[PDB]
Amino acid sequence: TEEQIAEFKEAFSLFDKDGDGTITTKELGTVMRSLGQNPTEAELQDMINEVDADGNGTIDFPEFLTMMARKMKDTDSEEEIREAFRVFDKDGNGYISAAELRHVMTNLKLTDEEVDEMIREADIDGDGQVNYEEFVQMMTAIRNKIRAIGKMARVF
Amino acid sequence: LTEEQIAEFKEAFSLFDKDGDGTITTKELGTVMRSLGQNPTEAELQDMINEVDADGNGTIDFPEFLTMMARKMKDTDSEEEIREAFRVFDKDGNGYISAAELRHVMTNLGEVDEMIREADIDGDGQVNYEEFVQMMTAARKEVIRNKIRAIGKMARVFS
Ligand SMILES: [Ca+2]
Ligand SMILES: [Ca+2]
Ligand SMILES: [Ca+2]
Ligand SMILES: [Ca+2]
Ligand SMILES: [Ca+2]
Ligand SMILES: [Ca+2]
Ligand SMILES: [Ca+2]
Ligand SMILES: [Ca+2]
Repeated sequence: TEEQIAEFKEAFSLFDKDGDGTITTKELGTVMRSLGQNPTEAELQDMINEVDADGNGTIDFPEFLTMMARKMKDTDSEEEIREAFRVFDKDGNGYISAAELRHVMTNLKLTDEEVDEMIREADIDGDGQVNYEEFVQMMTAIRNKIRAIGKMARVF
Repeated sequence: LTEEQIAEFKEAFSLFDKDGDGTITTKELGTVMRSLGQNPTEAELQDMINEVDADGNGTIDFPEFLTMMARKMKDTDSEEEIREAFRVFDKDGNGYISAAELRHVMTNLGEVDEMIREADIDGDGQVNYEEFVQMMTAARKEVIRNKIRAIGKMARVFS
């Protein structure tokens, strides 16, 4: 609803370099490299195949929109997870320690024994602390506080 | 907004409102902000409240808070789109878009002479970040802004 629609049409036309109303793998490749990516040919087929519901090998306007929705939803979620990670990981060393987890939980009350336990639940590789991979994987199937930390920190 | 959005907004307000009196004070906005590693002065805390303090009671009620979040989100989304679009253009990383950067990129995408000149307020011959910001916030000129916006947006979605 609205002129979201002019935005969508602008977005599509930036990909549809020839104006014919479809985006090919080529077209996609060319915009992607201007964005500072270097996608392989296989990467490009697959972004086409996920949204190619009519099977024709290219992306039209409702397919592109679905591609946008899926990609918007997963950038946003993954950006907020990564902001919440950065919030806990205050020394920037790539791992959430128990003292870091505690400090953050507090400032927003867990005993040391409690926070060791939160870690153990998420600590797939056994090293006593929570890396990015593990944080990601905890955030998946409260949490909800963490999720709002990540959104908020973003927006701030 | 679906119930998931509201619940999240509600979470968020209850991160700030560390007690629960339904109001958000300067003391409380400060605590939470420092928990995300920022260091705002009292004067920045007070401005944040005053910008959305519709009934002038120097504190933030739940709808004021929504209002603060909606503006900061749109302002963050905006700033990040513009920055990314800067980054797509400033290919050599040096903090200025030259005419040739700008031409290379447009020709590449199939969307210069002198879009540069109109943007280059300090007269140094190319487009610094502030000037890119100014031009993107200040039909034909406008079609160009709109094309560039879609570039910042797309950028953001694919990084
Ligand atoms: Ca095309
Ligand atoms: Ca198709
Ligand atoms: Ca750490
Ligand atoms: Ca671990
Ligand atoms: Ca309160
Ligand atoms: Ca108020
Ligand atoms: Ca440059
Ligand atoms: Ca200049």
